[PDB]
Amino acid sequence: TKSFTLPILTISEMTNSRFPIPIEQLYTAPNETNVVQCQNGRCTLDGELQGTTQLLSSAICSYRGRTLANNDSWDQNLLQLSYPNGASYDPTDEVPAPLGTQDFSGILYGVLTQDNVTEGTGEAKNAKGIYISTTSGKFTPKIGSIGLHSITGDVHHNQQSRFTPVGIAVNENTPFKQWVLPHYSGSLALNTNLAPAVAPTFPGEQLLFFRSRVPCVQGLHGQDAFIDCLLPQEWVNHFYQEAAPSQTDVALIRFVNPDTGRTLFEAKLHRSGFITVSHTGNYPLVIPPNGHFRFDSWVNQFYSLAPM
Amino acid sequence: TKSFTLPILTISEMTNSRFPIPIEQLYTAPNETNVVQCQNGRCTLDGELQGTTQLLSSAICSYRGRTLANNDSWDQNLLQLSYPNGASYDPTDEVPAPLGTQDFSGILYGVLTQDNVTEGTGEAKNAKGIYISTTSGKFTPKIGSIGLHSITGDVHHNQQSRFTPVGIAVNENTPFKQWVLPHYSGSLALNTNLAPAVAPTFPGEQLLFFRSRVPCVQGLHGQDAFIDCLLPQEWVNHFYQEAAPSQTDVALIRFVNPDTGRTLFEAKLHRSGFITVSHTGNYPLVIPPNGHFRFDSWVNQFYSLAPM
Repeated sequence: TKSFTLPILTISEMTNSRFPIPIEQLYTAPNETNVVQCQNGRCTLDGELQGTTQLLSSAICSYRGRTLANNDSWDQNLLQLSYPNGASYDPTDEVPAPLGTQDFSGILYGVLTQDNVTEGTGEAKNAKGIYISTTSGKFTPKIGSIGLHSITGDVHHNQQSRFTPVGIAVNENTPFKQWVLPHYSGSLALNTNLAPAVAPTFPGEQLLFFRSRVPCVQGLHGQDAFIDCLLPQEWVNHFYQEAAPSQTDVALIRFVNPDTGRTLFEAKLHRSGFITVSHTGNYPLVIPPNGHFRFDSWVNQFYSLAPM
Repeated sequence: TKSFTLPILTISEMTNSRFPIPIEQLYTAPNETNVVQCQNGRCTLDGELQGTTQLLSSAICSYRGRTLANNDSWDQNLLQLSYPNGASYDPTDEVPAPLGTQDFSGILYGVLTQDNVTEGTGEAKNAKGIYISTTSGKFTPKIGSIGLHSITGDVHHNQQSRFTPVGIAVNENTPFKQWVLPHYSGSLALNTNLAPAVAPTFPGEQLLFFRSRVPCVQGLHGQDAFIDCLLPQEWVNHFYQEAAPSQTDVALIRFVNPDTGRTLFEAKLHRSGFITVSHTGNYPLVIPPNGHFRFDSWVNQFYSLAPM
């Protein structure tokens, strides 16, 4: 059997699998009312991608397609989504939405670029500041269309356009809810083909998250906007490449200080692609910057982790 | 000895190592007057990062630091840099510039985000559209500071800030020159610690590039802006992880169709981290979307490739 492995990376050498920014922290907390069911960054340990997960961090929360004028004060345009190649999106694919589609509720902010303009048009005149809100009835990426609310710049009708994500935004009636999935089909249909929700099931355990601060371009004054993922993008890509057979349901892993060899904590890496630790309460881990994970062994369902 | 390998990735499954966007094409061209000496996406086959190369595509052309008011006409603020991971930047570090610094001459466009603002401040009011020009006298990232030119938004003095790249720009006196390295110390000092320039040394050979179209927010009307890299970011990260010893100075690689194994063409993968092919002239390669490179064997500098 091909041996299971992890890449050797410090946490600042990891990318959030739900937004194209580096990991900053490890964080554990109880689920309490959150249904932890993100659709990006989902991969089994033997290499099966799930949800809307694909391999490129530069495609997470990125969209492209053709703009269409829309008679609405919020979504002045729609984006008719296309694959990177240029073909129209196919809603019959067995996925929740185009791969990389945002998997949090609220407003995604970024920049739309369109047909290039002459230099004399002015500075950054082919850059449009855009809000993509999931509370809009026009957010229907599974059907092949999303709504664009423009803030700066004139969005041209019927031009091949790219959206580059920058951060999130909170306005007066649209909170940022990272654990509330969008309705990928709007009100036409419920979500389909979802990666499963995850939770600790062993006494005393909590999920462990790879945590980043996402830029927030409106609202959340004096507050941190966090985006938490279950696997860094580098682990998704590693498991996809390696496709090592999963020998049990749980891979025992440990986070070590490479200088002293000390185990800072051990953790369960579940075969469906998430981590639990033995802890009770909200806890941003205090860990040395050079620490990294190592794979120990495949364990059974009744392994009791050392408290951390 | 650990065997050298390449990741199993199609070209649309890889990221440009000089700008955070997916690869779109393979492209070969003669060097003619270009000094091909990019500093991002530089890595030896045995895993030694060079130039300004680091591991995260989400850090390429990204900057972070503290803003400082400036009385220049072009740059209303400077950004006092750190490393993209947040580690303090010392100009005495043995690098050309902070890792991920842009390695093309011209204008980089993106969005600065700063301290979060109240909802009532307005839409995208913590998003500033920025030009970072390498021809500005304040582009001195090696010294620890770059100039920020405001287009949209009010850049705040003395705030911790993040710059997210979106594309490039061409104004009336600043062309986009992807093979002219910036002066990382401006006119104050010469460039240091550079990864070497590369060129075909064998008869009938040209460099093979991984090519993307970069968004252009001003200028280049009717034209596509291209950014060409020597190695995909995923190859950089793979060589860094594997650190397989290079048995000779040249690895023979084959671009194959994985279904059957038929070789479409062969190429030389050089020890310092670049590819050559046997071709004369500018040529965007025609390749099936499912093809990928595969390591064949170690050869020398005088292996004669089949023309392609």
